[PDB]
Amino acid sequence: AAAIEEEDI
Amino acid sequence: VARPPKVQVYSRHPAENGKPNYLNCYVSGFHPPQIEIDLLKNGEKMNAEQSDLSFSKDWSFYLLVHTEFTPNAVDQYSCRVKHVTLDKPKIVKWDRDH
Amino acid sequence: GPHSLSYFYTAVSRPDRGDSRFIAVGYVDDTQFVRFDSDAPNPRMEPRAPWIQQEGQDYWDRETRKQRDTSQTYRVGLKNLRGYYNQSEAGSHTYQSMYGCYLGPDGLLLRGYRQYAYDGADYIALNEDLRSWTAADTAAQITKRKWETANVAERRRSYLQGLCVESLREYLEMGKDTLQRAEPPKTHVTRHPSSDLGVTLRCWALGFYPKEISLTWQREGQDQSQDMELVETRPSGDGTFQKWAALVVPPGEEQSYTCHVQHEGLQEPLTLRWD
Repeated sequence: AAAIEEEDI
Repeated sequence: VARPPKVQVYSRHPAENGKPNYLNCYVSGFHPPQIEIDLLKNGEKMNAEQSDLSFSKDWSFYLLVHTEFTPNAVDQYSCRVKHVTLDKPKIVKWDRDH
Repeated sequence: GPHSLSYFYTAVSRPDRGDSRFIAVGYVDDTQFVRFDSDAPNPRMEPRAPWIQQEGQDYWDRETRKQRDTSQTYRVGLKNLRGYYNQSEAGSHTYQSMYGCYLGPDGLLLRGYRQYAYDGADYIALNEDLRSWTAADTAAQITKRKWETANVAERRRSYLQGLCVESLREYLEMGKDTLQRAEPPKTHVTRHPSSDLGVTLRCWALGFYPKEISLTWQREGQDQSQDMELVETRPSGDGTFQKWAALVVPPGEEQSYTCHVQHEGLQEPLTLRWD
């Protein structure tokens, strides 16, 4: 299962 | 700096005339990801399937173009690759010994 | 072996269409099992290995939710990176991330990793302690400060030590008949004409899994790796891999050379010659 990626570069 | 593709054309199983096989064009090590990879039957593009865009640990991309084929004595097979690193399309002919 | 779960994200800016495309592939070891394509209509996470299809609808729904979210996160990322590097909207740029977990022999996390790249170059990476970041240039220090402020480091660390290894272990059981079967290479040696005082021997290893293998030629037990051609390991199309090693020998001297194969699904290292 994938990680949750929230914060922008 | 863009990185150029390596290209290998080969069959899944050892080629025997009249026996259905699988034709592979494996393109790897390139960047950026925009690319056109065509399998050719006597110069005409085959309606080959292409794998999902993936990349290796050095961030360089790889792709498999593949389709069913039945080798015989006269049909010529090759893979043609267009990329921003290539001023002219790179062409690799299939042969049974590689 | 040391099994792994890994994801690979490619986001590409598309100037002509005025948008971007996000593509994600998930692997277990050398086996692709999921994909996501932001271009597909009503994009969803989709199976790419038979054994993952036994996941119920809630797994597919929630994996789809994330990929759709992270797809738009990476679209913003592409525009920010354009700003950081004083780039016009004329060209297309590539923004990649990869991350995953290696499983140690104790069922514990051997090594966790998360890194990012922009137009082929390393941008920012999670350090091995999973607590700090290393940024490659001025632009990436902007990102490093933001992620320090927001405590991103321990969200990655938690995933990497928790859900990553946990799902890896489920996947490994779900697909144990294929993922945990070491398939051996079917090997043979061929001879072909070369040049003046030259005859090539080509030692093939076909349909093996996993990808790692060792092919070497030897003359009287000493490695011939200086004058030998070794092709990159290549996929078979059915989930297995292929490789060969060739060298040029003097005509009539073939029997003095042997080909040596070690693969994880082989009892002993195998030695074979030209027959």
